[PDB]
Amino acid sequence: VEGLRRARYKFPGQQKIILSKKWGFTNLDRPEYLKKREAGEVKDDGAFVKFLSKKGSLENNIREFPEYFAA
Amino acid sequence: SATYPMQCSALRKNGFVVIKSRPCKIVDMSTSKTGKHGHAKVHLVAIDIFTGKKLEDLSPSTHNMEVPVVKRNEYQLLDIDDGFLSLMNMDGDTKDDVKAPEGELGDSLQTAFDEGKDLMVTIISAMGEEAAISFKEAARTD
Amino acid sequence: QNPMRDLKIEKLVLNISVGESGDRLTRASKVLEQLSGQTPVQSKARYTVRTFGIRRNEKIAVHVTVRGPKAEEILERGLKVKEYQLRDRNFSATGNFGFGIDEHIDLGIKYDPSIGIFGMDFYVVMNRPGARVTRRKRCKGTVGNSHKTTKEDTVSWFKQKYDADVLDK
Amino acid sequence: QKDAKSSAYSSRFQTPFRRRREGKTDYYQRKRLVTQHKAKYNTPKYRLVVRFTNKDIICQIISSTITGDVVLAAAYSHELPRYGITHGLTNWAAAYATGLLIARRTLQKLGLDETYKGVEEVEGEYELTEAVEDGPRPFKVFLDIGLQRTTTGARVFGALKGASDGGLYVPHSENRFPGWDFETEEIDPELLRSYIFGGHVSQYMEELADDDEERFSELFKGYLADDIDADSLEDIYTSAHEAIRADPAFKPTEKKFTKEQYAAESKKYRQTKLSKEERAARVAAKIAALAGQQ
Amino acid sequence: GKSHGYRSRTRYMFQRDFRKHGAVHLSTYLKVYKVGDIVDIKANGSIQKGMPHKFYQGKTGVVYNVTKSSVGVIINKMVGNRYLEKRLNLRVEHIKHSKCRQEFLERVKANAAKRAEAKAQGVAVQLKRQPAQPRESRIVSTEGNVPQTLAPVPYETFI
RNA sequence: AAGCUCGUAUCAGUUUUAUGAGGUAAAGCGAAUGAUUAGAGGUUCCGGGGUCGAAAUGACCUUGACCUAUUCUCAAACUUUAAAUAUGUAAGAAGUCCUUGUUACUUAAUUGAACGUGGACAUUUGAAUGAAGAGCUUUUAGUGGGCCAUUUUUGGUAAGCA
RNA sequence: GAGAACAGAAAUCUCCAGUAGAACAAAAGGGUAAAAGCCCCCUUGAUUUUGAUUUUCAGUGUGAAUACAAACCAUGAAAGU
RNA sequence: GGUUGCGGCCAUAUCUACCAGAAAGCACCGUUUCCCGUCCGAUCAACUGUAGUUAAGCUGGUAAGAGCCUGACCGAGUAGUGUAGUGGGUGACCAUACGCGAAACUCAGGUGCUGCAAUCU
RNA sequence: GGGCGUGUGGCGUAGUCAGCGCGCUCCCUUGCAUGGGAGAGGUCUCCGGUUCGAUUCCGGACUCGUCCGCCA
Repeated sequence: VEGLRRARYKFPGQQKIILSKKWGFTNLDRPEYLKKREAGEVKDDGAFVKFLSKKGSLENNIREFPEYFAA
Repeated sequence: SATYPMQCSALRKNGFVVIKSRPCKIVDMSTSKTGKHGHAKVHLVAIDIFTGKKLEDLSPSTHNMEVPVVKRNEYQLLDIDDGFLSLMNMDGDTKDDVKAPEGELGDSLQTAFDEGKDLMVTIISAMGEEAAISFKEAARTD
Repeated sequence: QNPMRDLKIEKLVLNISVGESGDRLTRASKVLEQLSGQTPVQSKARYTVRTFGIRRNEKIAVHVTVRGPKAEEILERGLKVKEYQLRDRNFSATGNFGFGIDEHIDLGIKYDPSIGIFGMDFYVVMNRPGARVTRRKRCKGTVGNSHKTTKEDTVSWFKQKYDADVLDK
Repeated sequence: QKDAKSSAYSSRFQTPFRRRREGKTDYYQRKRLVTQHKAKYNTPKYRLVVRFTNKDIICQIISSTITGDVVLAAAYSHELPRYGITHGLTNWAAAYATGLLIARRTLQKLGLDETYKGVEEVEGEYELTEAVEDGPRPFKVFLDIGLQRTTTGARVFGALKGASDGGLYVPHSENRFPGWDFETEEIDPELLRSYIFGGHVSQYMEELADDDEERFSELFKGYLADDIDADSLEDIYTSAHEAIRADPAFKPTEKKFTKEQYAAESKKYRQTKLSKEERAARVAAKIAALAGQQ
Repeated sequence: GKSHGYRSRTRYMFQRDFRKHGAVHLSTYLKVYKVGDIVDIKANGSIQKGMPHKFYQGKTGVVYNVTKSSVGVIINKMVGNRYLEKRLNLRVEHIKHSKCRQEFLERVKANAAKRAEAKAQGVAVQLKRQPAQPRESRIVSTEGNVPQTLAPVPYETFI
């Protein structure tokens, strides 16, 4: 917050510092991401994370994401 | 048409103009304002291609000057007799109408044909009169 | 299973690239004509390349296409020139295979001092019966996956027929 | 891995028409055929559609509506046993006989048959069905050869010749008939007459039966089974022609069954679609199978 | 300089559409136009002959002449302070029948049918259309539909 | 300005209903074109740098390309989609239906095309609102430097700027 | 992409994938896949006679274009163009 | 209901990978004297329907398939926008009043229908 | 500040969508005079695009040499 507040002086106009309700750089909420990552339906990438969907071919959905189907 | 108009400012160096009904090739162009308010005048110094004389004319820049069509064409010698070259075109056409050059070009061409080189002749057409300007030798296809 | 899955030689195409038009081209065309029993077709150059010295459209190569038992006979002569040994790289993913040979003396034409010496490229195109589906004008279709020729089938056929062995490389 | 198409490709792809995808219709040719001079307002344009499959020749007379094409009359080559032709149901003379049959059938069902009798005594000359004065014009029809190659000697033109001698007014020139000399631009009538009466197959029958008999047993086996020799096919073509000019009335077959009787067996044999609930049960069983730790 | 050609500013207007390029279907050639028909004008970019000008795109007119492959249509064009009569020769790929006219003819024939059947009784036919009248009295019940109280929601960031 | 032919209509800077047409605002880029940030997994007969290697179409790291699944941000001269406001036509009597006359056009054909004869349907005659009269013609004046405001918008740092 | 002597990054041949990512004289934008593209065959409709219409517009001219009529031709099996 | 010929709308029809196909019809298939066309009877032309085969084409089915189509009070009455005020704000811009109203997203469902003629256990 | 021209082996340059001559270095031949043949030598100022291909066609950039920048 202090780093963004120091950075705000270099900008014209008005800026706000808002603490987001999301987990990191994703778009789910904190308890939504927690209840998603307790199951195996997330899998990490280089910095981001890939998610499971109920669509698609079951063979690809099982070679990826094995722990969720390990039920 | 044989000749087409152009503007003086549109003209530039190493281009052909008609001065006193002669095909001429420009060596010098200079523009100077007539009066402070007025338009500049173009002073043109050119050389006749056939005769080599120096001809100059000054005109308004907006004025239109006459410009010839000059075609340079490439031929092979067959014979030099009586001051008339005999040439041979691609696809086998032959002309004998060209008169031989009369200067040091003609002397060098005569000596080269006497000692037996295969000579490549450039002849130019402009405003219905015909002449030879330069000759080379064929480096390949001997 | 296997009623009409039997592989056969669709065609043998013989290609000679002399690279420049004229007397050679005619001599190579004569060699191809006497070998095939058919008049050959010369092929124009698509683009001008200086390094090769070619320009556009001077009929720089000559080739012929032979089909049937005569093509099989010339392929027998080419394989006995090659001593029935071919590289694994010679075969392709589609199942077609080719090899290149030097001189027709090994083919046994014998030598004329005028005609010179020209090597050849042999290419064999393999198909199953039912290949007319792609070629015919009406109701043109694509061949099914199981019925397609492949590299493993063509090397198995080349091991079984002509009693030849393929090189590992 | 190699033969893979992206979702972007499959989304931006535009399919052609269904008949073009099947490869059965040339729409460039179809537009030039079926369109009408708009000052002839609802006047139908009629196509003699001639198609050659293996073992059949199909001739139809077809006009075009927006809801689909409409057939006046059809004549197939497999009903030629009714007129006495049993073998060679796709030869050039069979195409001639099918064209003659569809011509006589259309003029009978239009009532234009007592006039425009066509070429009764055939000789192989090139002429068209000209209009008789103070009466109706002859029936005008145009070919639809489809994707078939135009070629001097092709049997679509035999179907044309049969329909033209049957009394239809079909526009054509003579330079695609067999016997057309290219250098001397004229038609040879006796070779065309030989082809109408089957000369090209009977001459082959003689010139192969005299030397190679195993071929004469392999093909033309039905000719020996029905004792048809080389010279009699001319008069059975003549008798077939006069049987067509007697009655083209087209009695259909008795079908041996009913539509629902065929439909019961074919509905039993056809495979059905899988519903949503059993698809869900199938995928739940698959999840319990492979992803259920075996 | 400026540029006002015959097909200036016609880029998106004479594009074909998404995924229906190619040749045109045969219904446009099988449709029949008579003199006095009312037609809409929409140009087909695939056909370059008999094209309308960009002004008449989306215009509706009346057929006055039928030729071999085209149709003569009459449009009213506002020029200055009055309308002028414009005659256009357009190939039939660039026109189709107006559906409002056939809807009105269906109303005419159903209206004549109503008048003909009700003429046998004289029951005050009332054949004119009427617009949306104000809705009349009704009684809404709460059996299984007790009202649910709603309130404004407080403010949140939602990012 | 002079009127003329008529007497409530072959009207309307309006709405409704029905039916068209459009490519702006918005939106989109794990959709085409183009721009663009970051890692991840792969490809080396198929890269470049180092280190180990006798060397090796050798090895190990690193860095570049290409592919695969993602990720961040954009477009006056990009786009699958796509408004609002404006915009074309129709809402009958010059209409609809029935019957049959003409023709040198057209059809295989009284088939069709166009214009017709005779007959039937009238004040809810075909949505709303208003009509202040509706339609038509001749002749001629002055004018042909404009400017301002809200909204959209171009050039410009901007302007009581263009 | 996968192959074939010389032959390799680029010479010619063969197969597969390929909605156009090519080409269509030129600027750009549209349009085009048994084609409007590439190759081949035949030709001169790039002809005659005057009208009508669209754009710019005063509904003048000029330029360009559209659909017909009356001939005479080209091409194709033909519809047609 | 299957199949063929000609179609209409032109992916609910396309694409990828498998599986199945009784009968009939298509198809592959056999042949080069004749018409015809090729470097090559491979395509095209002609002949036989004979020597054979459903292997392929074709049709149908399968896939928490890709795509495409339909619907939703799913997002969202959101973005945008017509009209109004001597409304707010230094401004940038923003609220309200009377109206119109998206797209992406999410979820659910579907995966050719049909005209004319012929023919089929 | 704006406009025009300019770069090719050492030099002169020419040019179709890199050539000679004179230089350089060798070899050979024959004076009075010589001449010939070989080579080494050029990213066509540079970078892109176009085009089968660009010295050539176009765009951008660099260098150098010019010509204007006036009335109040």
